[PDB]
Amino acid sequence: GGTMLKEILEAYKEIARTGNEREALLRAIDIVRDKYSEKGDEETDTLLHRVRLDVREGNLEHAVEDLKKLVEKRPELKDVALVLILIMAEEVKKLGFPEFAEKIEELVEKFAETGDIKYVYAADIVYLMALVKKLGDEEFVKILEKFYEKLLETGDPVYSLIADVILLLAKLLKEGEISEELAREVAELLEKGDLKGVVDTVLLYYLKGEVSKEAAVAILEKILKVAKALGDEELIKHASLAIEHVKMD
Ligand SMILES: [Zn+2]
Ligand SMILES: [Zn+2]
Repeated sequence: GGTMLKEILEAYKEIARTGNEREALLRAIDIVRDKYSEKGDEETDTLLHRVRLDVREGNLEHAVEDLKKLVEKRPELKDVALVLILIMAEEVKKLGFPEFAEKIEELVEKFAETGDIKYVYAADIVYLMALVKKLGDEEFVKILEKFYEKLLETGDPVYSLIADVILLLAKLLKEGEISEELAREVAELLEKGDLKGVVDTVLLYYLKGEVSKEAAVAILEKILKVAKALGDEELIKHASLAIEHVKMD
């Protein structure tokens, strides 16, 4: 929390002064992995092995994915989160977006001289913007920006989950799954305040015969994940009933 985290960023900056932009990441991953190999944690050392291999090969997206999983299961880890944000910032610059890279860099700077996890989550949303900005959508970036602004003034770890749902909608809107109208309706429902009208809209579109049994369950499980970290038991039951109806019946 402000210590043992600023040294990692300082070393990253020294090894990035050259301009390699890839050996600094590997050195930071090494620094993190040494602190967790000296312990008796064999679940994190192997994960950092895989992450370093992915970064060295060039497949940083898999690294950000599995580091995201790690930081979600265990948010106590703060150097792992710092290296995750560094890899996110490095990957964003490869996608072709220089202003999102600047936003993530300032997020790293504010995370180093603090220790609050509320910035890490914010970085995720910025990262997601890049992804959403690459799939083609432009009207989905604004909702993500609104969530990003609302995270930096509330610090709720439940606003990145809605961004994950929006990313899922953007992904399905491209491949050939659920069409534009449902995407816009669900985005509008997730935007304002509704996580219960989303369930009803998905069910209504499923019964009317406009959504497959796989995309509907994907959206419903994402909504259940959002509703399991909000302290709601009148929406966990609703999501469970909807998943039961769509899945089997
Ligand atoms: Zn993996
Ligand atoms: Zn039925």
